[PDB]
Amino acid sequence: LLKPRTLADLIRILHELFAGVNVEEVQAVLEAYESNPADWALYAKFDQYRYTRNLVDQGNGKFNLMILCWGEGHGSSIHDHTDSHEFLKLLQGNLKETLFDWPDKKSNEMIKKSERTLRENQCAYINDSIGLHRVENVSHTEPAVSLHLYSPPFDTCHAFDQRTGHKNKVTMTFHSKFGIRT
Ligand SMILES: [Fe+3]
Repeated sequence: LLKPRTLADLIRILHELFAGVNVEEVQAVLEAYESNPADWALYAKFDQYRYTRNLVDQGNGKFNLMILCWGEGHGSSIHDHTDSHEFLKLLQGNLKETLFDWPDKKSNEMIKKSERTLRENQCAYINDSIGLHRVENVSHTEPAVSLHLYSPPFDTCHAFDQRTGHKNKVTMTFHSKFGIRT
């Protein structure tokens, strides 16, 4: 388990780690990579209206690695992770992560577990056993850029209505893949 000097090195180290996964080790190497905008500028493609997903690597099928670009005030739904893992690392700016419990079957306001602000180079980890979350760039002045690793890869998740706990299936949309607009 070595310090990744560049994004390219990080990806190689991740391929080795996923050749079989140890969550703590993945989190450790992600934290250890020091964000360098020169490494990831190609993928940092923004949209005026919502956050974007920019695929970086497909993990020899073991994981999806993508960079998400968040305009001021852009946020996600409250969502799950489709029986998979999500690791997220801040590359620039700040994101607020709000944790929620899984809702009961009754319609009810959703129950907010905790919140934290993630800052540059910090990470977070979530899975369905931990709960649900919402990720948002609450800044009025600064975009955020984050690095997200999903394993196994998945295309869809559920968004939850905070007022009721009811969920709707949604399909991930890609803004770009391998630097190319899609
Ligand atoms: Fe998530």
